[PDB]
Amino acid sequence: GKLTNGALEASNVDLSKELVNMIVAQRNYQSNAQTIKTQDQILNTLVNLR
Amino acid sequence: YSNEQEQVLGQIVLANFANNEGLASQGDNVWAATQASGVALLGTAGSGNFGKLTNGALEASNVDLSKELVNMIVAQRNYQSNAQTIKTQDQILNTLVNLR
Amino acid sequence: GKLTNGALEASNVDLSKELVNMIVAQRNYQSNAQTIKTQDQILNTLVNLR
Amino acid sequence: SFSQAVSGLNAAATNLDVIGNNIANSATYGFKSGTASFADMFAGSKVGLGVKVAGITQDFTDGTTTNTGRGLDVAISQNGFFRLVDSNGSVFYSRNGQFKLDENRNLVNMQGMQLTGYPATGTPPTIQQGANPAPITIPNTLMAAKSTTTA
Amino acid sequence: SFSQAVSGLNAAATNLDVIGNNIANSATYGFKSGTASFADMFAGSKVGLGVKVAGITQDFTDGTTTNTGRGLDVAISQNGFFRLVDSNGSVFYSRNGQFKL
Amino acid sequence: SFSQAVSGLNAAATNLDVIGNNIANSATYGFKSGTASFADMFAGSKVGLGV
Repeated sequence: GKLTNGALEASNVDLSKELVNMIVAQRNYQSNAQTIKTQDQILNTLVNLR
Repeated sequence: YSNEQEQVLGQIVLANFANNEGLASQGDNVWAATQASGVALLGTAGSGNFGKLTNGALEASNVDLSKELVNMIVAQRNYQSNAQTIKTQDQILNTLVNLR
Repeated sequence: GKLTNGALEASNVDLSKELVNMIVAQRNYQSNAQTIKTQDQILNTLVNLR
Repeated sequence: SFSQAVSGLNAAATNLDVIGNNIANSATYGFKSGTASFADMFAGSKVGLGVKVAGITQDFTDGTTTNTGRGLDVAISQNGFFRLVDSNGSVFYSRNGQFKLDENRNLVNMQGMQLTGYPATGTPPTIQQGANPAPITIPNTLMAAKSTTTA
Repeated sequence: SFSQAVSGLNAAATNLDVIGNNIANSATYGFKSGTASFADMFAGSKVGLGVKVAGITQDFTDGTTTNTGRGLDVAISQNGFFRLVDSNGSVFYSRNGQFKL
Repeated sequence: SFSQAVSGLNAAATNLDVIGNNIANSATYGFKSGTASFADMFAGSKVGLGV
């Protein structure tokens, strides 16, 4: 490509889409957390029903 | 390229199975052909029953969390019901053993 | 119908009514969620009262 | 007769983990949701014995398309799998639309498996549809000049 | 069988931080957005075991050009990296258009 | 099912910037106004997927 002076490239990160990504990811994250809790609760149940 | 043209480099081949549905899950997101799947049929995008290959996109998982969380909660209750069934039998057996 | 040039049809979606639909639907959604929780709580109650 | 409860218990455990994987892998690409069937066990009695066995399945519905633009992000609609070849000479199938050119001028996933297709031949190249699904490569070498033949 | 949830949990954590770095480093120069692929783990069962592993990638799309004028602010379009050499005799590549004497 | 909203959100963002460039570059010479078409995404459902 060309090497024009008078300019810097600057990051190609788009915050209007990254914030969205983040929020969605957080929900996904929590879904995983419940999966673990679910299993934990269950195991505890089993252990104590005996 | 610089010679003012487009040339063919190759053609991506697409595969359909008899059953698609029946494939053996592997690796990362890889499937092995199986007898259940039958033998793959090869073709090109837009031909026969082979879908299109638009660029500019990834398919992404078809999992719907709004329904999976529900499934999970219900399943947990079901699970516990089974647990009580066992406990019930255990308690009973212990009862029997000790009533003598 | 007629085929006048000089124009595109554009979507027939009315945002002044869709936003309303959405808000109402959300409340309805939550009502269903409580129904499930209700049943879950109850079942858990039953299981543990023994 | 604990088996008539234990069987079920185990089946339920399996179910939960299948769900767990759907949830976790919901952030993956091309992943198709998994599930499982269940069936009644053993006869020789009016009462089912053992009780339950599980059969896991996977439902290949289409996903979405996701407004991407880097690499060779090729999505696929409806049925169809990309035909991949493992470096050890093994054929695999995948809907993993993420493709990139490696240092050998080969199209691969990540994974790392080779994307195959029909070979091109002639000048300009033509697609041998009747040929075997050769590995797709993209040379960075020069188009030779071609004399005028007609005008 | 906690691993079938934990794996995913960890993958999600990684994803979040990748996003976090894109956000933070959005104010940097020549920075290319990062992301990650994910893949299904272990067979030996109809049910995936372990479940998920992550593979980080970086998408080198062009940025913008930014009306600067001090130093040797050389931007670059399309592909291309500036070839840099570390004082210890090591070769590196960069799109860092900021140069000074 | 966030994709059915996110897709649209992104499309809207693009639209805004296209407009933004028309406005900014209104002071340029020979510049022709830009715009964009939009289309419905993915089937396999009665409900549009992706969008």
